[PDB]
Amino acid sequence: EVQLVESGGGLVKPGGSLKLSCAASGFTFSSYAMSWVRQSPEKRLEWVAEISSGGRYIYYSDTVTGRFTISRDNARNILHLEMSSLRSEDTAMYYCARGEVRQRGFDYWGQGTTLTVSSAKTTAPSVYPLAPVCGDTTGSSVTLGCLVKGYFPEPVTLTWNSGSLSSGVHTFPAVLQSDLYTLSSSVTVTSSTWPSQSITCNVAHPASSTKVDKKIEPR
Amino acid sequence: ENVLTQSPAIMSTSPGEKVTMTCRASSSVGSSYLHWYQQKSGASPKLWIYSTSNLASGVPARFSGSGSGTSYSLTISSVEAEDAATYYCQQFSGYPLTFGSGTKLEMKRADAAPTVSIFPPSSEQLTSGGASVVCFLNNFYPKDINVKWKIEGSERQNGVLNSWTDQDSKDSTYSMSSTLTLTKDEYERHNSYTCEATHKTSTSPIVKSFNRNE
Amino acid sequence: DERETWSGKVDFLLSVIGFAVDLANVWRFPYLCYKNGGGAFLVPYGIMLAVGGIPLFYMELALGQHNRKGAITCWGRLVPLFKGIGYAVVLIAFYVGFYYNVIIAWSLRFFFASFTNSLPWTSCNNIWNTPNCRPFEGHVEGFQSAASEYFNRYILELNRSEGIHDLGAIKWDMALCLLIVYLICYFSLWKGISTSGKVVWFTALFPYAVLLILLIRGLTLPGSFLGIQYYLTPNFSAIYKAEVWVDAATQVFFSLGPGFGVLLAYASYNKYHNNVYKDALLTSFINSATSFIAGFVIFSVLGYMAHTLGVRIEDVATEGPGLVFVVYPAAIATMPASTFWALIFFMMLATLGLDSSFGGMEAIITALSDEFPKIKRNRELFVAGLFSLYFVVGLASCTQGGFYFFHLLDRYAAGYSILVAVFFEAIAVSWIYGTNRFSEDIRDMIGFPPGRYWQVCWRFVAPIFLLFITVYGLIGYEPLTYADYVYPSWANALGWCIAGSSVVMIPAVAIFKLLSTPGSLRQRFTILTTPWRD
Ligand SMILES: CC(C)CCC[C@@H](C)[C@H]1CC[C@H]2[C@@H]3CC=C4C[C@@H](O)CC[C@]4(C)[C@H]3CC[C@]12C
Ligand SMILES: CC(C)CCC[C@@H](C)[C@H]1CC[C@H]2[C@@H]3CC=C4C[C@@H](O)CC[C@]4(C)[C@H]3CC[C@]12C
Ligand SMILES: OC[C@H]1O[C@H](O[C@H]2[C@H](O)[C@@H](O)[C@H](O)O[C@@H]2CO)[C@H](O)[C@@H](O)[C@@H]1O
Ligand SMILES: NCCc1ccc(Cl)c(Cl)c1
Ligand SMILES: [Cl-]
Ligand code: NA
Ligand code: NA
Ligand code: NA
Repeated sequence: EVQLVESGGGLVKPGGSLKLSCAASGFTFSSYAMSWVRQSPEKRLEWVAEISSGGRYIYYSDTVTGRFTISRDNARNILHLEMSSLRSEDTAMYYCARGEVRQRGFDYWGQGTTLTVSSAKTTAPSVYPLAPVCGDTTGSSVTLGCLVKGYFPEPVTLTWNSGSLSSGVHTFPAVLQSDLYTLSSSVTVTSSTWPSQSITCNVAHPASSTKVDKKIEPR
Repeated sequence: ENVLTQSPAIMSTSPGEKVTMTCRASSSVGSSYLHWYQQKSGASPKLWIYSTSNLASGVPARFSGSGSGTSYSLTISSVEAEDAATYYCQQFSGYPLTFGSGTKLEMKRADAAPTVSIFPPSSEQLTSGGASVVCFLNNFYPKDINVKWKIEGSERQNGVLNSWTDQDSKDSTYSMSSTLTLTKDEYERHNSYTCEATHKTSTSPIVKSFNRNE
Repeated sequence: DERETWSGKVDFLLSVIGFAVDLANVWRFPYLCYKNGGGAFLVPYGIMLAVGGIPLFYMELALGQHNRKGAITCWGRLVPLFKGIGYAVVLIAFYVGFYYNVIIAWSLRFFFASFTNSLPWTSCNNIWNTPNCRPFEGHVEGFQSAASEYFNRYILELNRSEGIHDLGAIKWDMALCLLIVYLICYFSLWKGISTSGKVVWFTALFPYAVLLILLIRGLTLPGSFLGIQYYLTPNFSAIYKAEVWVDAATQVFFSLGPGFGVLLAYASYNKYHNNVYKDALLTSFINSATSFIAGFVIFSVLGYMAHTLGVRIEDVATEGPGLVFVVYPAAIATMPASTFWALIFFMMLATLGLDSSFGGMEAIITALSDEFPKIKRNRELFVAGLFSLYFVVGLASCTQGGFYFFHLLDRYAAGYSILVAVFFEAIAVSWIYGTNRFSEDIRDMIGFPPGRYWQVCWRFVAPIFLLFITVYGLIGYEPLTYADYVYPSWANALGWCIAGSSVVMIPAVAIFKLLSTPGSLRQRFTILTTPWRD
C-alpha cells in the first residue's frame, strides 16, 4: 500500500548543494505531515525537518537550520529537501518518513538515499581474486576470497557467480582509510565443487562506471 | 534539545529469555508522546510501540512497554531470534524531535571457534606494485576476537584493515576479515607470512602461515 | 506577539463552564423534556447536541486558541471579507447585556427580601394583593397565586404599566440591585483574566453546591417521584413533530453559547499547545449534565406541589422567570426551614447568571482591545464607561413596565440572529478558509487533526441543520405578546432593527471592504479570501 521512495543524493563537495526527493504513493499525500530523518555512518538517528500537510507549518533542527529547506508538492505527491553549504557532518542516509499524528509517531519510512559530503575524488576499485596456499591439505570444504581495494565513494555491489551461490558467503562491510574504501568477501564450497567448476567474483562500482568479473585460479 | 539516553548500548540474550531496555529523557516527556522503533540490520526503521504502551500493527504480543516522566522501558517477554535488532526510542513532545541513542539486541549461543584462512597477495596486485595479505576468520562466537600478524617471526602492527560482519541471521555467529598491506618491494624481502587468531574458545591461538617458497 | 495567559488551567475551564452553565440550564431544559415527552426528548436533544452543538462549540474554542485574538480581529485575520462576522457576533453579546443582567438583579432582590421568618409571597392578605389571589397556581388567568401577585404587583409593579409604551416610574431598590450587579461585574473583569479567572472559582462552583442540597431536599419530599415521572416519562410520539427538533436545536445552541464571541475570547488566552479538544468535550458534557440534574431539582419539587399542595402539574410546570421567581419559591415557602432554601436558591440563580454575564462582557472587551490598542492600556476606564452605559440604559429595565422592555429583548436581541451568524461561521471556516487548512491548524496545536466526523459536521451537517431549522422558525413566527398584552407593531419593528442590526454587519463589512480594496473584481475575492500572513 503505502510506499515512500527517496531519490537524489550522492557525492557532493563541502559547501556544495543538493536536492533530495521523496515519492509518495498509496495514501492521500495532502492529508499527512512529512519529515526527514537522517542516520549517520555511526548509525545514530537524527531528525532533520518537518513539513505540515499543507506545508504551512515548518520545523527544523538547529543543525540544519537556514541551510536546509524542506518543500512539498501535493499535486505530484513529492517531498523535497534542498540542502546548501553542505558540510561533512551532513553525511548520512536520509529517510523520508510520515506522518501526521504526533502521538502515533512515524508509521511509515522510505528506503533511504545516501548523501556523502567529501572533498575526496571518485576512484575506481581494484578487484583481486584470492587463491589459497599451494599445495596444502584440502579438507571437505575450501574457502576462496575476493579483495576490492582503494575505491570511493560507496557503495559497491559484490556477488558470486552472478548471484547464483548465496550460501557460505561472507561480505565484509567497507572500511574507510585515508579517503579510500577497502572491501573483502569470502565464500566456502566443497572441494568437489572447486576447481571442478567456475567461481567468479562479480564487482560493480557505478560511481566510477566499473563492472568487473574475476575468476579464481590456483595458478 | 531533549536528549534521550538508552541503556544498555548492547545486549545479548538467549531465545526464550526476557529482556528490558530503558530510555531516559533529560527533560520530561508526556506519556502520549513517547514511541519506539525497531531497526533490523541493513533496513529502514519500523514503528514498534507508540504512546508508550501500544503495539504497532504486526508487532507480536511478546513486546510491551511502560513508563512516564523521564523514565521509560521496552520489554520482550520471551525473546526470539527474529527479535534481534536495534531499538530506538523517540519523543514527539516538543521540537527538535529527538531519538534515543539506541539499544542493540543480539542473540547469544554456544561458543564457536573461528575457521582461519590465509591468502597471499594476488599476482595481479603485485604487478601494480602493491602487496596485501588477507586473513579470514569465520563463524565464531562471541564477537570479540584478536588478530596478529608476523612477517617472519615478528609482529607487524602497522597497516592493517580489520572488518567485522553483523551477527548472522541463521547460525548467530560472527566473522572477521583482516588485511595486511605492504609495498611489493617490502613483501618480497621476506618469505614466511603468518596470520594468527586469539579467541575465547582457546588459550592456544589458531595459526595460519604460508611461505613464498611453495 | 505578547499576550497574557490564564494563571492556571482550571481558570479557563471554570470560565467556560461558568459561561456555558446559565439560568436556562434550569428553567428551560427541564420544561422542554416535560413538554416534549420526557426521556424521549433526550434523543433529538442528544442528536442535535452531537452533530450541531458540540462541533460548533469545538470550532470556536479552536479558532480562539489558534488565532490568539478577539472575535473581531479573529475573523478579520481568518477571512478578511467576512470580518463582519466578528462585528455581528460581538454586538449581539452587547444587546444581551441590556436584558440578561436584570435577571441577576431580580435574584438579588428576592435574596434581600428573603431575610425574615415569614416569606412575603406566602399569603394573600398583603397590601399588594387583589381579591383574586389564590394560595397557589391555577388555570383561570384572572386569578393568580400569592407568589405571582408578589412578583408582579410588588417586586415588578407590572400592574401599574399598560404596555411598553408606558414605562412608568423608576424603582430604586431595583436600580440599586442592578447597580450592585454591575459593581460585581466591574470588579471581576476590571483587571482582566487575572482576577476573572480566579473569581469564577466561586460563581461556577457555588451553584453545584446549592444544586446538591436542593436535590436531596427535593427528593426527600413526598410526591417527588411523581414529578420525576412527569419529567422523564418517555413519550416517543413527540419525536415526529417539527418544532420539537426546532426546540432541541435552539436550546443546545443557546446553552453551549457559541456565536456570542465568548468562546473565541476565552480561548484566545490559552497557550498554543493546550489541548482544546479535551476541553470542548469535557465542558460540553458538564453543561448538559448540569441541565439533566437540575431537571430533578425542579420536578421533584414540582411533584411535591402536585401531591401535597393540591395543584395540578400543568399549572406549576413553567419555563422562564415564571418558574424561578414564582412557582419554585411558592413550594419552598411551604416546606420546613423555608428561609434557608430560599436564600441558597436565589443565591444560586445569581451565581448562575454572573459567570455567564462575565463571558458576554469579556467577549466585547477582548474584541475591542485587540482592535484598538488605546483601549487595552486604558481598560479599567473603558469597562467603567461601558457598564456606565449599561446601567443608564438598564434603568429602563428597572421601571414599572420594565418587564415589557425585558421581554422584548429576551426575544429579538438574540436567538436566530445567533443562528445565522453561526451559520456563516461554519461556512466561512469550511468553504472559504477551508477544512483542510483548519484541520492542519489544530494538528499544529494539539498534535492531531480532527476526525473526519468533525469535518463533516462543520462542512455539511451544521450548516444544514442550522439553515433548515432557522427557516422553520420564521414560519412558526407570531407577533410578540405577553399574557393578555399584545405588543404594538412599532415595538415588533424595533425588535427586528435590533435583531437585524447585528446580522446586517455580515454583508455590510463585506460590501464595504470589498469596494475599499484595489484592482479588478476577482483579485478582490482572492485578496479578501487570503488568511492573515498567508
Ligand atoms: C443528557 C446528558 C447527561 C448526556 C448528553 C449526551 C451527549 C453528552 C453524548 C450523546 C451522544 C454523544 C456523541 C456520540 C458521537 C460522538 C462521535 C465521537 O467520535 C466523538 C464524541 C461524540 C460527538 C459524542 C459526544 C457526546 C454525546 C453528544
Ligand atoms: C450537584 C452534584 C449532583 C454534581 C456536582 C458537580 C461537580 C462535583 C462537578 C461539576 C463540574 C466539575 C468541575 C469542572 C472543572 C474542573 C477542572 C478540572 O481540571 C478539575 C475538576 C474540576 C474542578 C471539576 C470538579 C467536579 C465538578 C465541580
Ligand atoms: O416582605 C419582605 C419585607 O418587605 C419590606 O422590606 C423591604 C423594604 O421595604 C425595601 O425598601 C427594601 O429594599 O427591601 C426590603 C425587602 O424586600 C418590609 O419593611 C419587611 O418587613 C418585609 O419583611
Ligand atoms: N450561556 C448562555 C448564553 C449566554 C448567556 C448570557 C450572556 Cl450575557 C450571553 Cl452573551 C450568552
Ligand atoms: Cl442544556
Ligand atoms: Na533502550
Ligand atoms: Na447552558
Ligand atoms: Na453562568
